Amino acid sequence: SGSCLTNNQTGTHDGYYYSFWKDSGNVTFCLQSGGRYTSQWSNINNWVGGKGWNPGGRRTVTYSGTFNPNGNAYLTLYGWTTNPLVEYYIVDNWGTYRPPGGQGYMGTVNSDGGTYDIYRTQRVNAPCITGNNCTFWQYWSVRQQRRTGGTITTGNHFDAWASLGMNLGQHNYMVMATEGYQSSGSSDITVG
Repeated sequence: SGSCLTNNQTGTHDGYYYSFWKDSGNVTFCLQSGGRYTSQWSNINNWVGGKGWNPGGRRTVTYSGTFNPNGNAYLTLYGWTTNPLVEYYIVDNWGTYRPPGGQGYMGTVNSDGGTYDIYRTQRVNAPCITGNNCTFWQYWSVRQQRRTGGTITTGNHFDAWASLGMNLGQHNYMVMATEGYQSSGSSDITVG
């Protein structure tokens, strides 16, 4: 049994941690069975959410499902660390915009049968886990080719990032998320 959420919320469902956040707009985030969740969004500015773990860390994440963006949206492992404060992404799929627009390219890393471009970008006046209006660095791993489903060996990415001076702090949550920006669409993802 699961409920569909329309307001920001975090918790645990069917053994999996989940985080659902948006600054404004309409998103229906449904807690399906096990590690599954579905989402449908529209009339939004920004939103991100999914099922996963808290805390995150080195892990072989397995996920599957569908991703149907109508504009700008990402299908990505998403998490945070503190001290330092970092927002990280391991993007497997995207819509009309491939993040982060090539900004802050650092190199590449091979993992789970694919090659990912690595980027590091800074954010300002942005919401973060420790409050609102924060500034912090974002670490990115973006697949060179779109994919919807497979394994994501987080350690492979964390290590490449570290080698490039992109160090992580104490792990907070880590989920297989769907993110949207001024767009609409849907997703159906099961994590393990």
